[PDB]
Amino acid sequence: RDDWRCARSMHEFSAKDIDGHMVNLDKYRGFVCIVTNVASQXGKTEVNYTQLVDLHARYAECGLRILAFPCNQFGKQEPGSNEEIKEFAAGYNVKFDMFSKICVNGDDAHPLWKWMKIQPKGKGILGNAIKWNFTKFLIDKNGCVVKRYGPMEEPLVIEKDLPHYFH
Ligand SMILES: [Cl-]
Ligand SMILES: [Cl-]
Repeated sequence: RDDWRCARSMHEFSAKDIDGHMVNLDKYRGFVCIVTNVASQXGKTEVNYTQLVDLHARYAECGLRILAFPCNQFGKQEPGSNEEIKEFAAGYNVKFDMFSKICVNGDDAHPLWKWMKIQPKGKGILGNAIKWNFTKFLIDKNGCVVKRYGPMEEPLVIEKDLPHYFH
């Protein structure tokens, strides 16, 4: 239903993918997901893309999925078009799911991001707003937020928190 104020799961939202196609996020029902805001011109771009690609390579077979949302709200570090961003991600051998560029803060924020930020495990250390590029949310198979990791936490720190069976 796309209403951040009433939704109980990620699975109630839709989002436009980087190719311009609407995706119902209920396709992720049953899968553990990392949802993250990305940028191409951030100091931590390289380590985030490389480690997200590595996590996906090793855990896709267990059901790990990664949803990457480009966002230009942090130092204008995602200025390119969706087609440019798709090409950029392809240079990292990204095989996870790239979305069209969004806002993550303010009234124009994508509803999924409004929702994630208010979940009990979606709070940041110093409040809910997304602070910079490459915040990550871990989402369980039921579409609930389990943990949040900030811009300074490289993606491999999430590895520890994946289900034991993955390992
Ligand atoms: Cl996948
Ligand atoms: Cl914070």
